[PDB]
Order: sequence, then C-alpha cells, then structure tokens
Amino acid sequence: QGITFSKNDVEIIARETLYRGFFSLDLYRFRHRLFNGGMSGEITREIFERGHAAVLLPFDPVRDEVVLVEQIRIAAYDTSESPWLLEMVAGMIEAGETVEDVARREALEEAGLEVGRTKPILSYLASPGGTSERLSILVGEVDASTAKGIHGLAEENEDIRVHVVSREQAYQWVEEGKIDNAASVIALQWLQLHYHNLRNEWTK
Amino acid sequence: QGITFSKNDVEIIARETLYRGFFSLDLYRFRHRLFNGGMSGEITREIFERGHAAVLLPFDPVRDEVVLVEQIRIAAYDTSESPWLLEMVAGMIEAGETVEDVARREALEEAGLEVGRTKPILSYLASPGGTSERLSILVGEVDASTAKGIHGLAEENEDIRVHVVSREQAYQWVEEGKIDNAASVIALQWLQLHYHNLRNEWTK
Ligand SMILES: Cc1cc2nc3c(=O)[nH]c(=O)nc-3n(C[C@H](O)[C@H](O)[C@H](O)COP(=O)(O)O)c2cc1C
Ligand SMILES: Cc1cc2nc3c(=O)[nH]c(=O)nc-3n(C[C@H](O)[C@H](O)[C@H](O)COP(=O)(O)O)c2cc1C
Ligand SMILES: [Mg+2]
Ligand SMILES: [Mg+2]
Ligand SMILES: [Mg+2]
Ligand SMILES: [Mg+2]
Ligand SMILES: [Mg+2]
Repeated sequence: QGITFSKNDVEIIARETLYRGFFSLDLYRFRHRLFNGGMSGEITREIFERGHAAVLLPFDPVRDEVVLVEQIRIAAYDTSESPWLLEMVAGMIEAGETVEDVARREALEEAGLEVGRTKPILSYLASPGGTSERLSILVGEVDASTAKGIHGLAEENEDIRVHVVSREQAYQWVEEGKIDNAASVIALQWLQLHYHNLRNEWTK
Repeated sequence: QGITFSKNDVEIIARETLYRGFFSLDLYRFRHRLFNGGMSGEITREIFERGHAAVLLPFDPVRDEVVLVEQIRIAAYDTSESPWLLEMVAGMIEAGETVEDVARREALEEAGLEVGRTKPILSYLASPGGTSERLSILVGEVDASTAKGIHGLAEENEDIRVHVVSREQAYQWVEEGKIDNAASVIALQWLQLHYHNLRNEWTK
C-alpha cells in the first residue's frame, strides 16, 4: 500500500531559471520510472519557486473562538467577489528559521497576538503540479479578547484587520465559501475534526 | 460581519506578463484602500498564472472507499521524501468548459472511472499571495471495484496509477502526512465531516 516509486527512481538532470525576480520560475528537466516498467524520456515542467510558509490557526480554547486576519490578495481578484480575504496568520520561512518562530512573529505583527502552547496541524503542498510551495500549519493557543484592530507592517505594504469569530462561525464561513483559501480551509476543517480533544487538552 | 472592502476599493493600474511559456508570471500593479482610511501607494506583486482546475474526489458510498491516483509531481521533490503523490482526479478547465464536465472527463482518463452523481465540496484559492489558481472540488459517485490499473495520457507524459483504499485509511494518511497535497487534504477532510450523510443520500 502507498506510493510506488522513490527518489531512486527519478533523476533531475538540470533546472533552468526561466524568471528571476522577487520569486523565481524554474524549468525542471528530469526522467523518471513509469508504472509500466520503463523509463520516461526527458520531461520538463515549469515550477513556481516562492519559498515555504508557516501558518498559524489562532484558537482560544477557553472561549472557543478563532482569530482571522483580513487583507488584500490581488491574485484572488479574477475569480473572487473581492480580493480582500479572511485568512490565517502566516508568513515566509527564511533560511535557518523554525516554523514556530515564524508563526509567533507573524502572530504579533499581523494580529498583535501572543501565543501560548502550540501543536502541529498539517503540512501541505499548495499546488504541486506547478509550485514547490509547502505550508506548515500550527494551532496556537491565544486569548482572543486581546486580538483586535489594524496590524501589519505598513512599511511593507501589509495592511491587516483582525476579526474574531466563534469556531462554529468560522467553519460556517468555510461551508458558505466566505473563507476559501487553502490554508484557512485546511486549518478550520482540521479544527472541526479535533476541537473536542484540543479544548480538553488545553483547559485541563 | 465579513470583509471590509470590495473591487470598487482597489485600482489595478496595469498587469505585465514577465514570462510566458506553458504557464505565465504576471506583475500586477495596483493601489488599494487602507483600513485606517486613505489609499495605499502603488504596489506590485508577482503572480503565477496557470489557469484554474476542477478536482474530483471519487467516493464509493456502497463500500465507503475512495479512489486515489498516483503520479509524479516533481515540484514536491525538494520538501518530500518522494515526488510521487497520492491525489484526487483533477484537470485544467479550458475555455467554455464547466467544472463538472472536466471532473467527469478526467475521472475517465486518469482512473478509468465512470461517475454517477456529483455534489460540490468547496472551491478554494491554492495560495493567493502568489498565484491566482482556483480549484473547484466535486465529490463523485463511483464503483471502486472498477478502479484499477495504469491510466493517464502517456502521449502527454501523464503516467498514473490507481489505488483503492477505505475512506478511513485515506483520512489516516492525511493525519499521518502520507497525503499532503491541498486538493486531497481539503477533499478528504470534507469527506470525514460529511460521509455519513453522503452515504445515506447516495444509497437511498
Ligand atoms: C497534456 C500536456 C500536459 C502538459 N503539462 C505541463 C505541465 O504541467 N507543466 C509544464 O511545464 N508543461 C506541461 N506541458 C508542456 C510540455 O512540457 C512541453 O513543453 C510541450 O509539450 C512542448 O514540447 P516540445 O517542445 O518538445 O514540442 C504539457 C504538455 C501536454 C501536451
Ligand atoms: C517585506 C516585503 C514583502 C514583499 N512581498 C512580496 C510579494 O509577496 N510578492 C512580490 O511580488 N513582491 C514582494 N515584495 C517586493 C516588492 O513588491 C518590491 O518589488 C520590492 O520591495 C522592490 O521595490 P522597489 O523597486 O521600489 O525598490 C516584498 C517586499 C518586501 C520588502
Ligand atoms: Mg539518487
Ligand atoms: Mg501574512
Ligand atoms: Mg506578515
Ligand atoms: Mg490528477
Ligand atoms: Mg489529467
């Protein structure tokens, strides 16, 4: 059971920089084993290289509340009613940093929030047919009464509004499509599947 | 409650295609309303443009089983033990096509599956800070006893193996990180939250 082939079964021959800017687009050139027993020819794939992220679900287990951050994501424009999205605290992981350190820093910068205990949720590939991006989600214990106002680093063009909702309200917003970005959907579905045990663990 | 601003509150000054090949990388140039009042200055963001996708979770409600497809995703290489992933049926939406048309076609091409009823799951933005990609997920009724073998269009370097597992096993693999691509995580978490009602609906 499970997958069939490993890194022993693929060779990346080269990678070519197609675009170098704030992010990169690379052409991976590779060969790989086929399920029918043979080897492929040379395959090329364009891969968006934009580093990797830490994501924090800020959950108040006493009040059963979730903290959301609202900010514009221009890429949402063409397929969404508004480019302002309700999301999780999140940011890029730089060389040598831990997921948890990034999550704590972004929680302060983006929501004014201190974080207590944490637990991993899931680490996922956003869209692995075309981007290498992995996002590692934690749940962090917060006092949602301290979450309010306008945050973000303005000198970085980051303008963020904090919203506090109940867990059930946040999940309803997922069901209705009002929250519809992968990181938040995954985190809030996870919360719906684990909140009983998590609240118990964090209110003992 | 909900979001604060709409499309009237952002001005997209220009878009510039920085790279065009199989996919594109566009630079969006825009200004937008700020929460504390006023307008931002001009901001630029590099956005990976690769169109949008239809995704099908193939669920057998008689057997409580799911059909997974396995194929290499080279972008997973640098952060995963293997680039071969277990995933949902999925394909790009071409001009004029519906999500449902694409989902049904890909289920046949990628898994040899005829699909009975479908229902929407969720439509999500994969990673809206850096890509416009939206993926719309349906759950599709299948007979998992008909799912086996090697599929995908080999003339297009799409080499796919079918796997059948229990829903519970597929969800356990999400919890364990053996399934860790967004489309499958979102679909299988949704299934874990809705399967009881879905099985009742589809075995009437
Ligand atoms: C069905 C199909 C799917 C493809 N999918 C991708 C893809 O996901 N990413 C990518 O970079 N190129 C993709 N390509 C493009 C191929 O890698 C290649 O650039 C194209 O087929 C032209 O090959 P040629 O220059 O040898 O004629 C796809 C091509 C086909 C026909
Ligand atoms: C903190 C920070 C975050 C940034 N995030 C992004 C980003 O997500 N996407 C992007 O295309 N550029 C991003 N940029 C790059 C800026 O959009 C801009 O290109 C860069 O600051 C250079 O601007 P300049 O030409 O005025 O010097 C970021 C820059 C900074 C300082
Ligand atoms: Mg080797
Ligand atoms: Mg952020
Ligand atoms: Mg930030
Ligand atoms: Mg597929
Ligand atoms: Mg296909």
